[PDB]
Amino acid sequence: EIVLRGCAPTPLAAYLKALGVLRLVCEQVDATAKGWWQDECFMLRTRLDDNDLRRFFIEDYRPTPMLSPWNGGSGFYRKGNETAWSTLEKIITTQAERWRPFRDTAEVMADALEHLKLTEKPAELDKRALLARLRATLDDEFLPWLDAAVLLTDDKPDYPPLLGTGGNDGRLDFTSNYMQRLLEMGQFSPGAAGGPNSSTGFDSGAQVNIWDYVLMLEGALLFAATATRRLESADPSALSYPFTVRPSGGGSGAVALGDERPARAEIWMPLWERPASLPELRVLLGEGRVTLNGRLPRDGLDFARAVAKLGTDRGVRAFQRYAFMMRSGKAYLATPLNRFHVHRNPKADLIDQLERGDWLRRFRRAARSTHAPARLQGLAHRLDDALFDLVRVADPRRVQEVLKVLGEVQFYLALSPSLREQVRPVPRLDAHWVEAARDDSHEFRVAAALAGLDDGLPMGVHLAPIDPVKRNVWAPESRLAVWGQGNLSDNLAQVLQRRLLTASRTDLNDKPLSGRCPADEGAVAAFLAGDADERRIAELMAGLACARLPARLPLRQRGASEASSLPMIYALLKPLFVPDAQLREAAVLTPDGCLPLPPALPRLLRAGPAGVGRAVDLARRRRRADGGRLLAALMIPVEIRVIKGFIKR
Repeated sequence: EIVLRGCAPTPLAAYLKALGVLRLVCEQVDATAKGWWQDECFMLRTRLDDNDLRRFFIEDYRPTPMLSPWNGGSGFYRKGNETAWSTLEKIITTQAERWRPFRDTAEVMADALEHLKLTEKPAELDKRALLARLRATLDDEFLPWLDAAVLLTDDKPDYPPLLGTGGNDGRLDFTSNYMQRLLEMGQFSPGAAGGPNSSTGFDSGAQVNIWDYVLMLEGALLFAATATRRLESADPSALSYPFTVRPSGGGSGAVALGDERPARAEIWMPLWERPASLPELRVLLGEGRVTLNGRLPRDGLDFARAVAKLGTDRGVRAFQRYAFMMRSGKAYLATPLNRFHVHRNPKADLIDQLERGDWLRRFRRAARSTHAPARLQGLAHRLDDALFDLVRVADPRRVQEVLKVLGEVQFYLALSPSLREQVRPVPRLDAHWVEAARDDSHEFRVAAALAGLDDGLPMGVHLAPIDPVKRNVWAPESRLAVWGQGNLSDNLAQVLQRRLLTASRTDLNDKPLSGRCPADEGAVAAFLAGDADERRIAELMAGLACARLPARLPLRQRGASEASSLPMIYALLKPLFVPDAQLREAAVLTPDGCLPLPPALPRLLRAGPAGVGRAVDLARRRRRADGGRLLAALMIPVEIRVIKGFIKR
């Protein structure tokens, strides 16, 4: 038994790579070999060893002739570029035994395309005709790629999501890249080329592990021809692979609603407990029958509920959920998702407001109405998914998802008078939706700066019973919970004192006060000027401290507060507080070696205008070597350029 530790169940590329390895090993001589998940890895049972497997792939492995005239992938297309032609010519000018299938397939597809007699490209009806001809002229080893990439249908074509627009993205195809990688030996992987989700420091010329890509495309072929329509209702309607439903952003976290709304599809990949041979996997991945029962599982939540019911059969231990998300652009990425569960939740109480006047029920009751096309039913399904996700995970982006689906529903209903008649006027909801919903004002930036501390300890350990190890759970004990109520300055002062005490007891000389969702000089000025809303800042900070912090929300900022109303005393005192690392980076004359804030300074600041004068005298004396709001402002995290600006002044 071989452990393919280069493969973990994620990303989707790795799962497909495992399937491709198993498929190739089985098909080519080792038919009854078996392949199952274990140890965060794929397991293979075969009479190949590691060395036999490597020799197989290096010296004998015939790749599947992935060539697609149904898109720009046969090697013969009007719109294209030179490298692809050079590649295809080199492959056609082969006579190697390993390349024979590619030559035959390319010749056949060229002949079919010529038989189309095109100007530049064929149309949808012509696409179906071309697919039929290719099916009638290809051979056994090619047809799995045809079945995976494209469909033959009664009324209109539709493109399976796993391979984009039919093995194609935009106006170009995966087959040319596949060929180029082979000779060296779009939508492919977020682990290599994902949207901004992790710490920075990477660059490449659109590079990918070539074996990963090849084996991924090889494994994608196990998704078979039984991707039929849901014979439901009475007009042309849903087509999909097995295990396919649209995605919901429960547990997504490092994802934005601008990508959820256009999400192409969601696919649930089974994981299983014992070695499984290829034909059983073909049955499993061909049927994947989660499509039934008149209120169809259009989206992921119904799939999850079926899993909970064991409606998705046992033997499959788990499903790895993947969402094809549009990364605010022209491309879709197969984003993996981590797992959360239905349980008690304070933000879930928000949903009760939607139950006022029974609105939600009425809306749901209206959704089936077929005079509203499948769109209304799909929106109702999406709303149910978003609400269940809100119950599962208390996160501002889930609240935003619910609000966005509600807005889309409202727009759709506004376009339909008959539907407008069927639901009574909406009940009043409470302001807590908004406060949990998106915020990004000066209040929000100050709150996120205060909440987004990253010296190990999150701000939660002060505002709530929290510990850094479990940031969205009933966590272990980090005992700094000294927060309070009402106006924000006193509670921030208490947090500063407790952080200084914790630093002294840990003996952290550099105060743990660095934050990485910072405010700005304008936000700090608005706070200091006496005009910003303190209470909303406090509530937003408490909310933001609740969970594992996401990559970042869509930031949409606002202008600074300044009209001859921004003091210098803040600049005089700030260098005494800033994390020493940062300060040392900062020009300030003050020492570099780290420091627990000069002993008496916070108390003097809290002692009022006379106390502020004493604090200024003390700061002057140390640098040679009104209060409360000023202290709270001094706590706010901001970046080094502001400190440089201060020093210049």
